Amino acid sequence: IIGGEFTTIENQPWFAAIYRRHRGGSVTYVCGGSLISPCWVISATHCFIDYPKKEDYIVYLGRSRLNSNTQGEMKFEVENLILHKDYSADTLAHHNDIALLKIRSKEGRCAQPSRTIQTIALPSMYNDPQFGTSCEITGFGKEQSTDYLYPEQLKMTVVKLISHRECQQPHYYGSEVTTKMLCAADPQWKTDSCQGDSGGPLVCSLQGRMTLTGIVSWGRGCALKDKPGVYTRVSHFLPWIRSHTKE
Amino acid sequence: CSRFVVDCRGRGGPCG
Ligand SMILES: *Cc1cc(C*)cc(C*)c1
Repeated sequence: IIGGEFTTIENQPWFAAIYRRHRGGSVTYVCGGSLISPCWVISATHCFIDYPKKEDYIVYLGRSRLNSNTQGEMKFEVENLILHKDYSADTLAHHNDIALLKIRSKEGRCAQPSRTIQTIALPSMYNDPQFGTSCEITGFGKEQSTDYLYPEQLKMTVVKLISHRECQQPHYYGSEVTTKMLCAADPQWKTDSCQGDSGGPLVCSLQGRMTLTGIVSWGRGCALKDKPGVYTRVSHFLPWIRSHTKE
Repeated sequence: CSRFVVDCRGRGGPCG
């Protein structure tokens, strides 16, 4: 996250920190995700496409730091890794950039709500906030696009939803963005998501409910003028989410 | 680059 503020997991308790085990036993951060039910985390396929094996991955909930344990965290294995079979990218755009991870602790349990862990509501079919709405993003992504290290404490910021018309202006992204995506950014272009924030939530009030409106997906650079974040538009993926999370 | 890279296909990343 460029700009914004250091926060703690209590303030974004649906946030999932996803890591990969390496040959050697070294563990590195992959991407963010969001807890949408006790057993289910949603993320972005591009995060996993290179190494699509569920056994590689660890999911933490209730965790506020990147490479240190925090009180209230819980650790999970990935029981099912579901990538979108129509995932595709051009030079910049990612289509169907959506993944599901079924989580299970070694003791065979799903998540339990606590002061540090809560699910986030999915929107109803095609139900999105009006453009101009202020939403939140969060993650362990770069604080500056030129940095080589990642912040060790979770960050969040506020960005505003941009109309399709405006985002489909040529000096924005043109026809790179579809009805299956949402653009969001800072009016003054000083705060944004960045590398490392992929798969994490775009969270908006809607129905007076904190709602997973988007998943961090793509953009050109980070915090560049007329170059918003592009998010997978959750309200348009309910059937995919339904046909892949049946109990 | 390496297999230890964070979010290699993310925005601003090598393959974003
Ligand atoms: C160096 C690198 C790393 C990944 C994960 C992907 C690409 C295309 C290049």
